[PDB]
Amino acid sequence: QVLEGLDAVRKRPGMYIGSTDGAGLHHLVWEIVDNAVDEALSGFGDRIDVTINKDGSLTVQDHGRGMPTGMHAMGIPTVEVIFTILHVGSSVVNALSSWLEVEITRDGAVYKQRFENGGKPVTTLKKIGTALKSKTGTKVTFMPDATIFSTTDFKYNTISERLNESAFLLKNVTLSLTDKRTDEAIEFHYEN
Ligand SMILES: Cc1cc(-c2cc(NC(=O)c3ccc(C(=O)O)cc3C)[nH]n2)cc(C(F)(F)F)c1
Repeated sequence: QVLEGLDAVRKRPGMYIGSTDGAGLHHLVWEIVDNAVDEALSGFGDRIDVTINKDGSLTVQDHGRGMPTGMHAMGIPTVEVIFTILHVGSSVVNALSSWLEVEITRDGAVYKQRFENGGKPVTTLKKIGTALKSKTGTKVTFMPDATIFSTTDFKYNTISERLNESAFLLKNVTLSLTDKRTDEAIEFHYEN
């Protein structure tokens, strides 16, 4: 199992997301969302909010345990290792983004790390605020790299159908989609 840097993704994006068109662009969304969905499936968090921001970036927020805020080796945060070393989905999104921010809430603290220009960290994982102890979760916002994708326009209907399906499969978890470009919004939630 050979590890690689993010440059490897940027030179062969098709090998990781299939293509650099609309399909590839939306694969980025699926990778980020599936991380939140996997957490909910494990029983952590009961809503997942997706937002297409007006500047074209996309946000996904869950309310699960929150990614580990501890240190890996050499003072490098565990979360930074996940976002910068290719083994998988998260580092691929980071590599193919002109910028990305991850915000973790847990243990009464809020932490943030920002990456730019293909996943280069411009900050470390720093505490930016506090919260109630009961508050937990992970939020990731990324801007897809326009120098790589032939289109960086997220399609509301495409994402809506995917989130609907993920909601039907998950059960008892609310998934929302909000389009700040057009004010459109919808929510999905299935019982059992
Ligand atoms: C939207 C989003 C959510 C998440 C994420 C990850 C978590 N949780 C874990 O990574 C997790 C939490 C706790 C424990 C533990 O053993 O206590 C383990 C893991 C893997 N929740 N949400 C991760 C990402 C990711 F992968 F960074 F892109 C994106």
